[PDB]
Amino acid sequence: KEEVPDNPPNEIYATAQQKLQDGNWRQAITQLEALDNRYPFGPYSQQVQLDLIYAYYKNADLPLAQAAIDRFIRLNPTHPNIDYVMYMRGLTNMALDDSALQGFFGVDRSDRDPQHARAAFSDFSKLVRGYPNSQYTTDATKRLVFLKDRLAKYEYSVAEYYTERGAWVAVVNRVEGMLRDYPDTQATRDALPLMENAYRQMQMNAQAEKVAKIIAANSS
Amino acid sequence: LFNSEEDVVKMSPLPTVENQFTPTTAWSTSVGSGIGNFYSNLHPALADNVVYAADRAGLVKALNADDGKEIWSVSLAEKDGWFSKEPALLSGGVTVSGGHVYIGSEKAQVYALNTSDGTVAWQTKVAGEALSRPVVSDGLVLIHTSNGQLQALNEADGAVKWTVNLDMPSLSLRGESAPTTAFGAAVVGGDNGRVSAVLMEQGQMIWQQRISQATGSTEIDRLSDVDTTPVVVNGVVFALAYNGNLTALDLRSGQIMWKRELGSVNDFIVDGNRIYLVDQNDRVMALTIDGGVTLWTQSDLLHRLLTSPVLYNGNLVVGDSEGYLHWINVEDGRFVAQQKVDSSGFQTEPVAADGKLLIQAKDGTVYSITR
Amino acid sequence: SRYKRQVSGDEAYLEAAPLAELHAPAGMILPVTSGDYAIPVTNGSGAVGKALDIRPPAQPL
Amino acid sequence: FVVKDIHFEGLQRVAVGAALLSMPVRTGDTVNDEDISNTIRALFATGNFEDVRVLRDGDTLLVQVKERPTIASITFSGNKSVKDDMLKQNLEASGVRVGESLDRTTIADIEKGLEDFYYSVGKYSASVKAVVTPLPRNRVDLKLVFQEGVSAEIQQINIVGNHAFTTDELISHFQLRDEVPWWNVVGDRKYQKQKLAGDLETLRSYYLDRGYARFNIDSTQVSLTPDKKGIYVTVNITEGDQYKLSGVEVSGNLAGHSAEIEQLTKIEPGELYNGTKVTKMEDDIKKLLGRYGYAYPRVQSMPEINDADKTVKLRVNVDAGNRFYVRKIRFEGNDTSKDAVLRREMRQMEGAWLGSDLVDQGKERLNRLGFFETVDTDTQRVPGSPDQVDVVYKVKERNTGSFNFGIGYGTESGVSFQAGVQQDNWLGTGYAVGINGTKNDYQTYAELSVTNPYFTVDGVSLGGRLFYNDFQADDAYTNKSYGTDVTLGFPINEYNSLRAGLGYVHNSLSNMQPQVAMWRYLYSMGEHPSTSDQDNSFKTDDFTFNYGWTYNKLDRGYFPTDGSRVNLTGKVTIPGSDNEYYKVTLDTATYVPIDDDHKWVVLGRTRWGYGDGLGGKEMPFYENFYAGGSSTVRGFQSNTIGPKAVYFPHQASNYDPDYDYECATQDGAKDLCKSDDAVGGNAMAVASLEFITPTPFISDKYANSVRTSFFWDMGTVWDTNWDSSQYSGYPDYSDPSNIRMSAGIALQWMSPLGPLVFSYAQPFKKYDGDKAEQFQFNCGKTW
Amino acid sequence: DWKVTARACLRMLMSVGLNAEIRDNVRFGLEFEKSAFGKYNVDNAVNANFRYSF
Amino acid sequence: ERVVYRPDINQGNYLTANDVSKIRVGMTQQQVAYALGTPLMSDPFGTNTWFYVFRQQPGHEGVTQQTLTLTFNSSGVLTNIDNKPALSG
Repeated sequence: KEEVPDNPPNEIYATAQQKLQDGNWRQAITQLEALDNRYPFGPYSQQVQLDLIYAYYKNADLPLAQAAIDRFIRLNPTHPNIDYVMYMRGLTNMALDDSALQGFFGVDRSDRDPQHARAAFSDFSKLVRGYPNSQYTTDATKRLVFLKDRLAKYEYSVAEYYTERGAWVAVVNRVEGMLRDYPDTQATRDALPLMENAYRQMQMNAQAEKVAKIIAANSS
Repeated sequence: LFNSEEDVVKMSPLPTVENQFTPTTAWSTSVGSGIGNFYSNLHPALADNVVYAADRAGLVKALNADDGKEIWSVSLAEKDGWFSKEPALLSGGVTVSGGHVYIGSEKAQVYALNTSDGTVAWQTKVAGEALSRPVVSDGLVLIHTSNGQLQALNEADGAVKWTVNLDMPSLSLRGESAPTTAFGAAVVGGDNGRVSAVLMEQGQMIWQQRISQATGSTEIDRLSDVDTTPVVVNGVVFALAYNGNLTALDLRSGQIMWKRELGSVNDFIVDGNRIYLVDQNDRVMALTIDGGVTLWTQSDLLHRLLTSPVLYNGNLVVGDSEGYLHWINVEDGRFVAQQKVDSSGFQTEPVAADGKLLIQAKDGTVYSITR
Repeated sequence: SRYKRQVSGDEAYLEAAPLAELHAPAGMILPVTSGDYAIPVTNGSGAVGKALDIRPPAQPL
Repeated sequence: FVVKDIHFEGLQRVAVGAALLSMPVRTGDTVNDEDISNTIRALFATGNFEDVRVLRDGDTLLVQVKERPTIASITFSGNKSVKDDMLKQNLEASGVRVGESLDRTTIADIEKGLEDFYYSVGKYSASVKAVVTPLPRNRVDLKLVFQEGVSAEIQQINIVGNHAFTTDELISHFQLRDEVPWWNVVGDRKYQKQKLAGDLETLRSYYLDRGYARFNIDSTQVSLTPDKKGIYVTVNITEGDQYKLSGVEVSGNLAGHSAEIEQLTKIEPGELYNGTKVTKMEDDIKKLLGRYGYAYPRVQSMPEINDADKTVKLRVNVDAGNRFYVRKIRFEGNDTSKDAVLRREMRQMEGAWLGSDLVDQGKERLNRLGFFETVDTDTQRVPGSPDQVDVVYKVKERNTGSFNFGIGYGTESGVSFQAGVQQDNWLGTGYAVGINGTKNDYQTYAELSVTNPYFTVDGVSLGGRLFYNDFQADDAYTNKSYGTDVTLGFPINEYNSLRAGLGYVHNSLSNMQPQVAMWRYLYSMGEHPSTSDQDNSFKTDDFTFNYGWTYNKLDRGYFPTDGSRVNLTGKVTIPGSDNEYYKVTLDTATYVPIDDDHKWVVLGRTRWGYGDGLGGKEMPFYENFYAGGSSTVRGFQSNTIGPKAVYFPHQASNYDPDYDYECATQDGAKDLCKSDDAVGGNAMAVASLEFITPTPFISDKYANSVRTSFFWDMGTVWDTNWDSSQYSGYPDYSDPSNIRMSAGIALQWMSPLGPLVFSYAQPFKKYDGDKAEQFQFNCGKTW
Repeated sequence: DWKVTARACLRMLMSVGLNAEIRDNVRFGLEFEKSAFGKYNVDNAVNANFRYSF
Repeated sequence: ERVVYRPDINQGNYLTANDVSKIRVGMTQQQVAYALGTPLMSDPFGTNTWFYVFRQQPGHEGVTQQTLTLTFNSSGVLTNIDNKPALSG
């Protein structure tokens, strides 16, 4: 680390704010957590938590940042600028997904444990429905339109190995659970031709004509 | 992994010597291969100028007390096999009463070898391994096994007469302190502090008693248990505990007199109401008469594992775990005398009979010592 | 350094396909939904993409 | 009295609102000294800082608490045998963790609470000294130091009360060890309270398989000597008597299934009681009901031991659920690993019923997959329906991958480079593309395996591989062979497999000595080398076709005592190769127990594989079979059993490598060197039988990791057609009746670092020309 | 973090060595392999690897 | 009969010969849920029809199916119990 020379004053946070508004997080993170470690009670104690969360997020920090957010939410769940802390908490959950490989981003990662996307859609919905007159509300809907589609493409991708294995009840259940969760998204009007290859594979020709009555009338 | 096995206590640096006696060893004789590293009391007995021995794996001899020659080198081992045999783990000091020689074992056995030729007279299995000395008391051969039992065998031929059960903690220290005779009784000790006063004839427990405090921690700081040497004299009953005060009891009632905490580990000795002890740190604390003064003590032998006192003509002879024999005085002990280095370590109780000073090493090299 | 794409911000979530509803044909019924459902528009003037300044409150006073 | 003004002076660290709400009194309340006492209790319970004083004189309540440095800046000293994070999480879950305003009346408390943990680890010293230095503005830097000694050592575990059985054979199957020598390492003298309850259970499980039905452990004591360095344990077994099994009658509530259970519970009258054949009969009934649509089968059995006779009559009852549907599968925890590779390693279809064995045998395959650390499982009942459940697995990756890089020295062979990376997890699915390299001063090896184990997904693998070998060496030939191959992995069932695939290799050899043993390969296939010059070369293009079937019924981890294993390999160059031949390789490793005790066994291994070319052209000499060494025929040197080559006056060897090549090299034997160092013929047939006896003579405590043996080796390697024209000056090499038997003794040894194989054989039958040597201590043998 | 293991045998049947992994599963092994390159010769080539477990 | 590898494939609603023979006309939609178990597939397309399908693929060269299809009227009463114990090929 480094011996930050804060005598009493905010002259130690001045150089940390200057380094934060400099495109350099790793050097300005210790400069913030030191003032946080030694003076987390005075006037310069409320802004240090938000400035530290913003420095941990831009530095691509692990759930330690989520814990720092959940600690700011637990102590004082009342703030005229509270919609930012929930947006950041949803942003970390959303950003905890895009890896797709050991060190590269080349393949369409949409079927790798979608437990964090469901751990972000909930918070984004709670934010967009609680305070609808904020400034971070326009991007929340544009992010949910993609996040819910991403879970639709995971359901459609988990409902495809069972249709080639030979178990024509699992794809039926997974499409029934998709037609009532993400109906108006993508990867759902394309799994209808995948529920018809199962209802017809179990001698139910009198029940697959209903699927081939939405396929031929509710699509192109 | 530079080097493991560090140290914490760094025991005494073996200070200087003030020899005024220069004690010598008349003779010595090895007896098989002793315990080596297993903690088990095994001291040589003595009868009509004949000193016996023992072993944890094999033979038990009857070497002479003036020359050191064998009389009967019986094996007392088990059967054989393809190319090796299995040993008979023996523990418990040798006891002599008339013409019998009782030796306990760690396989629930009690051998009764004769003095004529060493032929076993009788053998009866007991419950639990024997870790205490067989106590001869008006025929009875009461023995405190390592199970909380006080089985009292007969002298003629086996005939286990009666056993008494005692409580046992989760993790105890040792199953020592076989009982002693007291006007036709048996003042036995026992684990977990309790000290019983069972009867001689059938074993009806007259009274029990707590000996020290407990609840210091989960298991480690409440390990207090009297297992050293229940002694009775002038009606007063002393019995050394492990953590707290020793004892102050009575034959009939058993009420608590003076409760001096000083002295709590092993082998107190009464020689005229002058009780010398060691207590959790190998210092010779000559305890008081009844509470208070605690006349004097020692500080040169700290953390050097010593043994039971010997009291050779007033001088408090005692050996440490390195093989030294620093003599002590009786009024103000300041290193009166000391012997040379006897290797292999000393871990058994040195017997102090009339004359000689027999003591067994960790392999068996008993020395008669004079000055 | 396994998560460096969605840190500085990018237009990856944007330009996605819209959410078009499904209108059942006359005679049959659809498996009515519940739970995960897109909230109403609630439009405004907030920036989207890289124009929205992700920063803590001003002072914050 | 009505208070009018609340007086709070100083407000050091507690919030103003918190200080206001902590006080049950406000402006305009009438209270007494009892409520003042309750306020003192509240200030003591809030735990920030409590140096309080109360004064009530006029109209205001003067309650004030003095500040004190009572923050949590724990730092650890030089602990030796403990990790820095264990005490960290201990103090986290139990106190002084950052904040919480640690007080002065808790230092001894946390000291004892941490010492009772050192006691649990097994270090009975517990010397902890914790000081707190006060920093300005209510800060303390608490620093603790440790003074620990040597831990405890497991002393004798002598058992009292056991008859008809030696004391050492019992501890042989124990976990807590008390005698670890430099000879081998199986355990360690370390006390573990959790491990004692498993040893006390395996003792019962071992003493019950012999018919000793009555079994009750009276007491199990554990003690330690003063100046604690050793620990003694005692077990009081009571055997009672021996009994035999009489009846296995079954009764309970079954869905008309007794007709197939009476066939699984029948027993032979007179058989001795077996303590592990009942646990297996229970698991065999727990499977017949599970296969019929029952999730959790409950089976119990009570033995009815009848006294005054050797009879026990077990009574068994069963009850197994109703339907317990399992129509859900969810995987969570995997990152950068596709879901599609987790569902193919298990046998549990979604929507079907639940089997208590399928969801447990899928975890075994998920563990055997390889790129997983911990794989848990949980079966949760959904709200509503009482039978439909969801099974979820919690996995954690291991971060598979490697990058090997090595450089050699001047070791009389030259500097050698080595570089390899596979990482085994190329992209999500589970490919294993890797690149290797062994760049020595003569070798230029390189691996290019791009194997794929689940193409056409039923269990069948498919793997391509490229290679380049440049093994510049001598024979008395500098080879250079490059190609590729692609084979599949057809799985039949457990302990069975079948591989088949295509291949191609172009090989060119040069700088070879003209030995007549291999000097009919070119004279028949087009070429016609001269008997004067040596720089001649030769090269072919091969189109191979490999096949084979695998079988490994070992039924043991690494010390087989029963079973067998056979494998065959083939190669045919059908349509376009410059040389047509075929080479089989069959070998068995069967084991045979002589009695109902896994201590006296006798095994026998054979090897075959005679193969000759077809089409009027001979078989290449670089694919010949070599036999010998400590692997096939113990007692002989490395791979020198075949026919001995001989040369002719072709001494132009182009500046001989100075003793690297001998025997009619440029400065060798002019006429008929009659070479040693034989070259293996096409035919081959070896066999060896070997008895195994217990090791004499060591203590029974560690007498199960030696496994000495008496073997008897033999074999032969001849050439089907060497020659018959005027070559009657050398021993005939076409006679298969040239076996060279060699018996001896073998001494395996599981050292503290791997296994080793020691063998001192003695060849008692040999002909003219044989390199004999003994004491071959080859290691690494685990197959 | 010095965490040597001193493995021995886990064509060569040789190379007793150690595993000096410290920070990120990166070792400093020094094997003593003794392999047969021809037919009857096992001489040399002690070596040392890197073992970068990325 | 290509004997290489084919795991056992079973799909839901294990039926017997002593459970189907208890269903009669118009009892309720409740006793049917506890006599044989909760159905594995319903028809969300605006009807109360339940599908009890017992299909298994045992080993090699075998497919057996039993399509027990029953439909309940509005608010309880069953009227059109239908059993199909043979896989129509």
